[PDB]
Amino acid sequence: FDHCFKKSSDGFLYCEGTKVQDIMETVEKRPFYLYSKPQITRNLEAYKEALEGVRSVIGYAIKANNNLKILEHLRSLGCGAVLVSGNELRLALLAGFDPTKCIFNGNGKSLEDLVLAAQEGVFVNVDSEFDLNNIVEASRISGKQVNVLLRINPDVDQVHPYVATGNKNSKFGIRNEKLQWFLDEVKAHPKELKLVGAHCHLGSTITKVDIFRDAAVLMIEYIDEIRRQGFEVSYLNIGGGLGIDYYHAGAVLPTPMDLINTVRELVLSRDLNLIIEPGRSLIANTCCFVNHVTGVKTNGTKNFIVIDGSMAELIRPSLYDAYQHIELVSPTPPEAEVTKFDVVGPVCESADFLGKDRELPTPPQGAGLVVHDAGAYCMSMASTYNLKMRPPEYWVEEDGSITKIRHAETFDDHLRFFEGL
Amino acid sequence: FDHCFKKSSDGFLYCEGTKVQDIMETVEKRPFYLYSKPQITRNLEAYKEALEGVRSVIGYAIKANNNLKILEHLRSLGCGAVLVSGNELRLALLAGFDPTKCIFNGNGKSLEDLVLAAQEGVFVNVDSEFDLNNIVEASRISGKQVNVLLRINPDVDPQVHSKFGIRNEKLQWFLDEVKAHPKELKLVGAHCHLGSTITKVDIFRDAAVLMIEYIDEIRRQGFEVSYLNIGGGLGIDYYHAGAVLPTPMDLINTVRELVLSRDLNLIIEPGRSLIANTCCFVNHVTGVKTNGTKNFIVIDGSMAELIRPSLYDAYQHIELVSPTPPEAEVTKFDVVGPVCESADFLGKDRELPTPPQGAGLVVHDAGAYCMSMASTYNLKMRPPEYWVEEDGSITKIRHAETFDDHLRFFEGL
Ligand SMILES: Cc1ncc(COP(=O)(O)O)c(C[NH2+]CCCC[C@H](N)C(=O)O)c1O
Repeated sequence: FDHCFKKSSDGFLYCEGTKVQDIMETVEKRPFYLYSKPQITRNLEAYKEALEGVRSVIGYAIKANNNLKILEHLRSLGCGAVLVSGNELRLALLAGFDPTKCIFNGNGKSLEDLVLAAQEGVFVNVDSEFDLNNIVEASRISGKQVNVLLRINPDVDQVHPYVATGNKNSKFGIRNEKLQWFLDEVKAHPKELKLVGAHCHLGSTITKVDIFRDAAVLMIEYIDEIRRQGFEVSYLNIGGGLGIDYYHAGAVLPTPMDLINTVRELVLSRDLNLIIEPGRSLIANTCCFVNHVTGVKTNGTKNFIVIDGSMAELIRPSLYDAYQHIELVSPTPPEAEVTKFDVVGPVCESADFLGKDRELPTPPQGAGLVVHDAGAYCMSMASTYNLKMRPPEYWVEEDGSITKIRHAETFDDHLRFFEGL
Repeated sequence: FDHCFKKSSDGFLYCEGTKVQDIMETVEKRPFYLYSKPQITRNLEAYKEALEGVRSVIGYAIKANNNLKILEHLRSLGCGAVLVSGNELRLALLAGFDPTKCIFNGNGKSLEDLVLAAQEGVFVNVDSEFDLNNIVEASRISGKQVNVLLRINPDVDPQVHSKFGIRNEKLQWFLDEVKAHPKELKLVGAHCHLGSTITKVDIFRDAAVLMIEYIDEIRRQGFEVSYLNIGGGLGIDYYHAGAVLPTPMDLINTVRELVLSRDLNLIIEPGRSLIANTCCFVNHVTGVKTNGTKNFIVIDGSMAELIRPSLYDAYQHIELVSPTPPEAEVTKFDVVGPVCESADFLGKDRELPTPPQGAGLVVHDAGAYCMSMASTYNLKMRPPEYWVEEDGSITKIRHAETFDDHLRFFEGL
């Protein structure tokens, strides 16, 4: 297993060379998210090495994790920013992203947000007829021409239905039979639009690189037709959606190299800039959600590890029936009875669980427990549900040092919303 | 059909005689949750009326909605508070709630939260052996006796695996463990939780009948038991199909005479039934698109402000706020937000007229487990909250979250 979070022979969990027990003891006894900064570097360098010889933008999907320190680090390594909202663009500019490496996607881009997009000069995809009319009005208000990409549905349908974005009947991209309508409209707005490319995103947790190859071939047919109607196209955006190993049992998964190798010769043969939009595959595997065990109990013949963390800070398992690996931070006295636990949070409800049916040694009270691979769509999807206030974030750097990269939310951060009313 | 949000003859949606269209013009052009403060009042008065002549606590789940102004209004009317965390307890005390009308539930009550619970004189429902030991240690740290209730398990489990019952083997152990800790624990009653949505009043009656036999035996064994906490909500008509639903009167009519015969104080938990149908999530239509077989109304609101339909497969009624132009196509729509995954939907297969851009659209019955679960996914910052008063006036009960709120987490880091 290649992974930044490793259980020594001793039975201690480490993040790089630092013992998680040790960090747990130097921080507030409430849940926290812990990152390896080095694993962030390693994840980008795999894509950068994969894209050698291809003119390319690596678009970090900011939706996956919006920690300002993490954006600042990805941006220093030459990363681009993919953006689904105006606040995401705003954060991308404070992080110091180059606007000509930013791409603004979405199926409901507001006029106020398209105006910011236009004045800053970012790429803007085109998802619908109403989107186009909005991007046109945005250009008028901003007085800047807008580099657009047609987001096109390739009609390519094997992934959780809540993260399937390329399929027939998703809310994403234009109709295929209506491509000509978009090309005619763009040519009718030479002041306001400059068509520079085609965009697709197929979904998330994809583990089958064939679907990227089959997609890229359909996208090159459309770029070839667009080029022949006299449009100057520089860019193909195949998006993100590359999966990672959530199961921690040595599974061999498609690398960034495997993914680029499927479209390398087709892209090079058309002298296209490739835009990739990885979120999960850049950030997910760099991070544990660190909990304390509260107690252990039994309803009839299921068994329960009750932890301080919950669906408030980490909703992915409940929301998608997703597996994230669970294991203890410190070694157990070996007279404990290894049996099958459901791992649940302090909220009394059936959706408040972080994993089901997990063979583990019975933990003592106050024992560290982690959920692995919680760098993506975990903190970013977090609520204050049951007033479990959002956790702090720490990372481990090259030198073995521990730095807080996000203040913990307090109960006072809830009262701020009612001051003076 | 009967509701605080009604379409009139003029084809406009009203909230206690105020047009939602005129409210939308007063507030910022972004999604917002809108409540009828009077429907909150009616819903509570219905329980209060059903509980008259019965010693009782109407226990409101702060879990379902933790707006301070709404907590203070429910407290002003004699409402109790059901708590699942330290912070919810801190907030019940701020909102002026009576600690003799607070109960603290949960499978993971931290030691530190129980200390606060013990200092403040709130009831504690006991979940497990590790919960009891936690409670005793909370007593020794606080220096305060903790009033506790023991679990009773009814017949509800659809799964199928001393003088009580085959499903209540451990209760005697719990009584003896409580008797062994007199300075630290005082048993004051018995709790149990039924299905999330009670449809049949008979399931309440039967749970009550069972727990009264247990409390009789608990009283025979030398304990001073005063309280019966039967947690369970009545159903909400989420389809506005005008269905058959039992009223609070019908429910409490089933236990009234047995509870009076024993002089028990009945703690009911109607949190959902109290706030759910008082509230609309109000949106602006961004635009209408189509992909193959499906049509979409795209709104400004999202799974970031309202995850319930995505997370629980949940139907909530949707309709436009104002009349449509005559030419507008009536046709099936999914209603979706702008967040970049297919989980971001508020409703599916909804026969609506085709809204113009900027048109008001509501998701109904967004009172419970909606704002309380809001996130900042896609940095969609959390919406402000408004209510209509008795007089028809519009008052803000929560400030909108701003981007600088996200930025404050990184200050000096
Ligand atoms: C247009 C667009 N580009 C890139 C991405 C990033 O995808 P990934 O992180 O590389 O997989 C997206 C993302 N979209 C939706 C996926 C939701 C995931 C869900 N919260 C989960 O399973 O946790 C995109 O839309």
